[PDB]
Amino acid sequence: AQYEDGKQYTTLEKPVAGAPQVLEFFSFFCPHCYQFEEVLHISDNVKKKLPEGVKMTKYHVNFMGGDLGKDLTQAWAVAMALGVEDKVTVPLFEGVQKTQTIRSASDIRDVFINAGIKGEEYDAAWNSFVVKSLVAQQEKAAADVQLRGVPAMFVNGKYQLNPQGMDTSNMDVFVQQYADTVKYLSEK
Repeated sequence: AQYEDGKQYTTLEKPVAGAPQVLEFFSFFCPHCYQFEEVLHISDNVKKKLPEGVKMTKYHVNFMGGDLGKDLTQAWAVAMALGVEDKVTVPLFEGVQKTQTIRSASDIRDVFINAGIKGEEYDAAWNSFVVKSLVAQQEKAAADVQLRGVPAMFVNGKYQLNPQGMDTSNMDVFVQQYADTVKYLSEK
């Protein structure tokens, strides 16, 4: 066929019941994740092609960057809770990987402050049980698929994207193949 199991996607031997429809994992420490988000705009291009009534979920992971890595998972939980992902994703990626100015939880906090989130509001959220349950959700979803690398995308807890079997000579063409494949998997 044109979309072959084992080629552009793989099927989970241990399918995850009740998983989000489209689930992407990343780390702000992850170089290909920087590419995926900042240069290729994968998340965006997938969303624009998804069927109606199919929502997108994106979670941060702990297994890169040690202590600061975990802080970033909690920060991402704050971002989700306050709904400011689109305001902090770029400065967090650039702070970790471009300027290398994020070295502590306080430096992460600075990014939110600069993005216009009030200090008191950030701190309230950081310290909240709503954010603790969001952190748990992120950890659980990664554990459910025994996740060991990023970037990664799963569809309906049954299918995992396999971009390594795709031509990357043209960035635009790669992105749309990636997006078209998620849409195909979504309709399966």
